[PDB]
Amino acid sequence: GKDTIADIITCIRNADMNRKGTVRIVSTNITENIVKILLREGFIENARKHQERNKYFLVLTLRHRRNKKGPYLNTFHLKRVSRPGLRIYSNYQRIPRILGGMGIAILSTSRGIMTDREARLEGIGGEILCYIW
Amino acid sequence: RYWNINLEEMMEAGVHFGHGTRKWNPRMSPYISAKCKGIHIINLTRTARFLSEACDLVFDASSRGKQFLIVGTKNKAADSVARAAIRARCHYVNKKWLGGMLTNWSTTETRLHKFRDLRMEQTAGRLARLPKRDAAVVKRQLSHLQTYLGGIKYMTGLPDIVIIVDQQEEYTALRECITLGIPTICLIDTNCNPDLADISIPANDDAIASIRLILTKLVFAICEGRSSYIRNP
Amino acid sequence: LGNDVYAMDSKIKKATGFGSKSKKEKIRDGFEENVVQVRRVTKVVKGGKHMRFRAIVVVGDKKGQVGVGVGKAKEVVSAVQKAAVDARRNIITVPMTKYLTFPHRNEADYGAARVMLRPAAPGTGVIAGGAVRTVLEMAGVENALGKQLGSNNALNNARATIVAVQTMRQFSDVARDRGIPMEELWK
Amino acid sequence: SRYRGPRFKKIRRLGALPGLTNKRPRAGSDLRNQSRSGKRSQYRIRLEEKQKLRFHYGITERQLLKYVRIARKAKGSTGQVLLQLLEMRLDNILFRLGMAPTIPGARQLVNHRHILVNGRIVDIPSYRCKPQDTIMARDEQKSIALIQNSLDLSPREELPKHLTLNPFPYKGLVNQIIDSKWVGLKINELLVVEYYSRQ
RNA sequence: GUUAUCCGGAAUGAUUGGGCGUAAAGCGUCUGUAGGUGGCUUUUUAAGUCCGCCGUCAAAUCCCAGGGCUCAACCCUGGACAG
Ligand SMILES: [Mg+2]
Ligand SMILES: [Mg+2]
Ligand SMILES: [Mg+2]
Ligand SMILES: [Mg+2]
Ligand SMILES: [Mg+2]
Ligand SMILES: [Mg+2]
Ligand SMILES: [Mg+2]
Ligand SMILES: [Mg+2]
Ligand SMILES: [Mg+2]
Ligand SMILES: [Mg+2]
Ligand SMILES: [Mg+2]
Ligand SMILES: [Mg+2]
Ligand SMILES: [Mg+2]
Ligand SMILES: [Mg+2]
Ligand SMILES: [Mg+2]
Ligand SMILES: [Mg+2]
Ligand SMILES: [Mg+2]
Ligand SMILES: [Mg+2]
Ligand SMILES: [Mg+2]
Ligand SMILES: [Mg+2]
Ligand SMILES: [Mg+2]
Ligand SMILES: [Mg+2]
Ligand SMILES: [Mg+2]
Ligand SMILES: [Mg+2]
Repeated sequence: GKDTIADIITCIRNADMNRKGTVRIVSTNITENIVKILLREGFIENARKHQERNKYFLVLTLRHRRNKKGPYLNTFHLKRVSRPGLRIYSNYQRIPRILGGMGIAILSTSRGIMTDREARLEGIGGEILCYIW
Repeated sequence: RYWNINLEEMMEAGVHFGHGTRKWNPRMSPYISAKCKGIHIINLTRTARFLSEACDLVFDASSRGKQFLIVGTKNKAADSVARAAIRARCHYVNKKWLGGMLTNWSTTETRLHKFRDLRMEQTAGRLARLPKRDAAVVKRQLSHLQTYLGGIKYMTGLPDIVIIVDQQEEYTALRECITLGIPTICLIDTNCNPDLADISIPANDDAIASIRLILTKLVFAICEGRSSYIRNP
Repeated sequence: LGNDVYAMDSKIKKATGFGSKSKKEKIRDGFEENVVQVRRVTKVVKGGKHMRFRAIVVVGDKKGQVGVGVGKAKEVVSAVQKAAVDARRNIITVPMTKYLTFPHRNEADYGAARVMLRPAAPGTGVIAGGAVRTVLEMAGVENALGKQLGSNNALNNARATIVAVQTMRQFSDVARDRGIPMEELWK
Repeated sequence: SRYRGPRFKKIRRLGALPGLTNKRPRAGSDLRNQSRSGKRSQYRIRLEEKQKLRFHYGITERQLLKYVRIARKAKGSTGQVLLQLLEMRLDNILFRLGMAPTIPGARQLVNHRHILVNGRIVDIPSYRCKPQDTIMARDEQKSIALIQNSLDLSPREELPKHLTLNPFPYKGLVNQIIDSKWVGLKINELLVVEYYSRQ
């Protein structure tokens, strides 16, 4: 648990590859925000919170299998960019865009977390958390 | 259109139970329901929706004029299939299933050519002019060709709908229809994976009663669909 | 019920003999076959070297429909032919853009062959290496960048290219998946 | 620096080349030996495309190359921009206005100072023509005579809509920049570009 | 055309961009000093990070836009992204 962000991302990727809709993730401001964003983008069905023994679990419903489990044309990819060993930052004009914009990029900036779209409207650069296909 | 199903009849014929919990495929864990005495109990509220959709597409496909196969190779399911197929006037496989029946058509059809020559031979009465070795040999040809080509011997052309009993033992049928672009409407017990069929109906394996229930429902759908394709063309 | 002899001779006359009927039907399929590679493979027997030809061949309409196929025979011609059929039954479709290029940038992996495709500006032509280039050219992609990294083997690179252009998502469909209007993702 | 070799030959191998020869080739008489290379390597195809281009316009390779660099520089579709550049050449606009028999003739004309661009004498073939430009004959007897007899005795009226011609003084006028459909040959520029990826 | 020199192709020293069960490659196994990374919540600060404005990073070169030697190479004016 040296990195929480990468961990969330990873659990998602694993549950996804295994064709399961439901994931338990540990909550945190970052986690919660990231998931919110993930919802307003439409990458994930629904999110909700649970509590036991002062632990918080966000469970995430995931988009249903593609017209069977066997014949899948599409998966859902996640990639950590800035990680504890190398922190990647970008100014306004270097802000990444994924596959011509089909995917998104998550930024942590002065005004909070957002997508690259929001950064382009508001004109801010910052730290790039991950890429999402 | 409606079909005949209720919780009470499916409770009657014994559809709701399946093989022991040592033997199960967790791939089926989403739509299973309970577990009793180390005997699994499969969800019937899913079973009714799948059986409804199955009889619906069976009705549309019968009405448009498409051709039907049915398959199970078991001991009881074979005696049930000859009669299911005669009652719906369809093509069947009960006895030993030959690899390549669907996928390799050309050689299967030449095998049918020579089986037809054999059917003309035997009724012509020209098997009485032969040495004893020749009649015993032509009778080997006959015995075999009847076993394998018995229920399909009417069909000319590639069958576009296939119906199947218990996909565990039926692997090659599933493979061949997966390959050729054919839909499979299949019976699932707790041991089988729900990849291999287009419409997979949760069902029972060991029971002759479940086989008869779901197969009579389906052959009734094919029968009313047979009235609708006797009308539409 | 009409007699069995006349109706079974009707299914015998409708399915034609392979010894009395010659074959060229293929240009009516609207396809073109392009031979990528011709190799002489060998099985060895107590007598000596038993020689065969392996042909790797792709088919396309140059209209956005393409496939790969592999075949084996004693003669160049026959293997070519088998390759043709195996390809035709294996065939798929490449997502295209109004300018005849790719939706986006993509990688692919098949065996030790890795393949890099990225969209281009109109008028750049197709720049790539043998397998990837023939596949893409036969698909009809007009402007494409590609480089095979990893291995050089023709066949694997072909299959990898197919894997690439198969996973390509066109914008309409990501709009439909995400559940968001096109113009919102455009920005 | 100019191609003085046999034309008909390059015509046979490459294809139909307007800027070279008006005489249609012989039946070809290669049907005796029936000698072929088998088929053509992709490379040979691309090479013959480029060769087509180059020999139609009378250009040297090293020249074509720098044209191509100019092309890759310009912002827009590469092959198209290239074809523009090749088609705005002076001896070429001279030819395509029918002021000349062929491109070698037009080159000869330009070279001997028989032409004027905006009342200024330009004797170099590769002069690049720009919009709103006057193509005139020099006012001397011989210049007029050449331009007249080569203009009138050739019946073709194809003039590709960016080119104006006026009757008595014979004032040619370049109106605008070429359109890709108005180009002077049948070529997939894509192929020439693909050949030049390696320079 | 040949030879020499350098970069390329070479993902063949790999940040972008590789590997280490059997192909070259996991110290024989631990304890631990420097060193690197390090869970959650609230506040602070503002070193990084981000945005705006200013100074400068000479002219020539490269990039864009015109102009001049008949064209081009070359020359001249004006201007700027980077960083
Ligand atoms: Mg900086
Ligand atoms: Mg074989
Ligand atoms: Mg690998
Ligand atoms: Mg390489
Ligand atoms: Mg010579
Ligand atoms: Mg290069
Ligand atoms: Mg030299
Ligand atoms: Mg290097
Ligand atoms: Mg080395
Ligand atoms: Mg290596
Ligand atoms: Mg060894
Ligand atoms: Mg070793
Ligand atoms: Mg060890
Ligand atoms: Mg060792
Ligand atoms: Mg040691
Ligand atoms: Mg230690
Ligand atoms: Mg320490
Ligand atoms: Mg610290
Ligand atoms: Mg932290
Ligand atoms: Mg300077
Ligand atoms: Mg300039
Ligand atoms: Mg000038
Ligand atoms: Mg300057
Ligand atoms: Mg600065």
